[PDB]
Amino acid sequence: QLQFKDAFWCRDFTAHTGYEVLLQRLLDGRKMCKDMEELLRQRAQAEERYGKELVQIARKAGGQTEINSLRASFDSLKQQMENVGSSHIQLALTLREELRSLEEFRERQKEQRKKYEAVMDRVQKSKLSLYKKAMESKKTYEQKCRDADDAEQAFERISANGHQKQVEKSQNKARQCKDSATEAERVYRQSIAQLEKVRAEWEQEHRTTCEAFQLQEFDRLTILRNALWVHSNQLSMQCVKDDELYEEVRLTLEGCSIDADIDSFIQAKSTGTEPPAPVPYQNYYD
Amino acid sequence: LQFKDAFWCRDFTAHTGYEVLLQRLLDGRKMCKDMEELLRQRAQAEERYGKELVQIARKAGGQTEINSLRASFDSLKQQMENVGSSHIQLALTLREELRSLEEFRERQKEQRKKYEAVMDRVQKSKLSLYKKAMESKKTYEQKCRDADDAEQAFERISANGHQKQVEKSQNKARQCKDSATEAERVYRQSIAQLEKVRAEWEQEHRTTCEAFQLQEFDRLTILRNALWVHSNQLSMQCVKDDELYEEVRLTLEGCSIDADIDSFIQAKSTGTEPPAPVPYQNYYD
Repeated sequence: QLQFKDAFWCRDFTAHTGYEVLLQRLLDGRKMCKDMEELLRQRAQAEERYGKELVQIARKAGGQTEINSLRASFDSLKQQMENVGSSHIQLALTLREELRSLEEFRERQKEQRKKYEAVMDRVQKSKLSLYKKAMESKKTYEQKCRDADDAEQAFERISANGHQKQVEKSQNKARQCKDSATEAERVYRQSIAQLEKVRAEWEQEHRTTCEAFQLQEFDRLTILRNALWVHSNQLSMQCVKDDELYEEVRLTLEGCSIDADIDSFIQAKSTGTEPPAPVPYQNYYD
Repeated sequence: LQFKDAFWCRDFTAHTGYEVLLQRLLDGRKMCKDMEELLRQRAQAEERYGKELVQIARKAGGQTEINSLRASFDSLKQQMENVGSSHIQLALTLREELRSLEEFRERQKEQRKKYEAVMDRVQKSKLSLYKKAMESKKTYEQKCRDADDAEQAFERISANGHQKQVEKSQNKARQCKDSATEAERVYRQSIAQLEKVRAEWEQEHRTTCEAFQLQEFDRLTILRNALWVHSNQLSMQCVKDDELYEEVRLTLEGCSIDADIDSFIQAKSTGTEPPAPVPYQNYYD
């Protein structure tokens, strides 16, 4: 039980603080989406540099002087290092795609937000404009009523024993002043009528904008929460990929027998199984 | 299946068996260096990677967010630094393994040089006395040929030659036979001196082979173990990071979209009633 429409009004007729607070929340939401975008961007750059560095270490690493099992195990470690480095380079492209998804979502909400801003700014400007005119008409109407009352009181004063020419002067003046009070009343009634029509338009627009702004925040909170859940899974998935790649190094080490490598080197590089015969004395005549 | 019984040479002057084994130790030393450089470069990569993760976490924003989504974002920032700090610790772990192999490699070089000096000394003496024995054989056989030419010259003229000439050639043949006998003793002694050194070389060669085989058994064991430990430490880093990333998902489970919307409304609400319309006010009422 909480809605933007029912909870962002203002008793002050000339105040639009409710709309301003909601519009500020959207601006704060836009900044939050940018901060999520920048974190993915920098993280992708960290993954790319890290992935490329792992690949370079694997390619340029040595081990050519080793043979048999230990050579295969070392070549297996180099091979899996390149696989991890390439996988982290692939992760950088994945994060940059998530960055592009939020990037176009942020601009899509800005386009729809600007449309509501133009409507509200127009109707609020007109509401305050006609309210100012109605108060100016109200002041004139109340001044004309005072003029009409004082003009009639002046006529009744001199109508008692005043001269006929003087009495007729105040009577025609009071009639002219009383008509001006009627005309000022019609203009004041018209100003109130014009203000009422715009006020009902503003209240309908404000309720419409509140429902729309709440939908924009519900969508933004949902997609940002989803972005964090997907980002955490993609990073956790990278740990599982790497652990499986490092498992291939351990699988190669399982077939690494120290005694087998020693026997393999002996059989391949053996020179002789018999020591040289001693040099004996040779008689020249026998 | 032993180094001693399988690295001899029928050629008396050949020590190829020892040279092949020493070449294998040099190839093993280079392999240990290559394992050292792989750990060094990997440690440098982990440190650079870890430090960058920390910097991204510290400098990341999100200050405009509130309630659950802010806490979830702060959880990712906090765990990113935890992962980055853990990778810096991994670099120090790999550098200690690098230092462990480095001191094993230098301890084997010191012991190898000691066996190299012993074998080089006895092999140099073995070839030296063999050369002297062959030089003595050449002189002994040359003195025998001189004795043969001295006896044939006497026997040629001993038939009908003059008494003075026959007695002259007889004394020459007697002196040539004496030189062959004296040269024979020098040749016999050279063979005797060479034989004692040869038996010493055979005992040294067998001892050095067992030592070189023990050095290879130690090197293969520590290098195979180093690969096994290195793979486990990298796999341990994947498990640590997954546990740190698990804290981000645990924070997201308590992230309710409706709760954050309600929290903003309760905190920033301005009014529940729209403003009353402006009515016509009669000056006389």
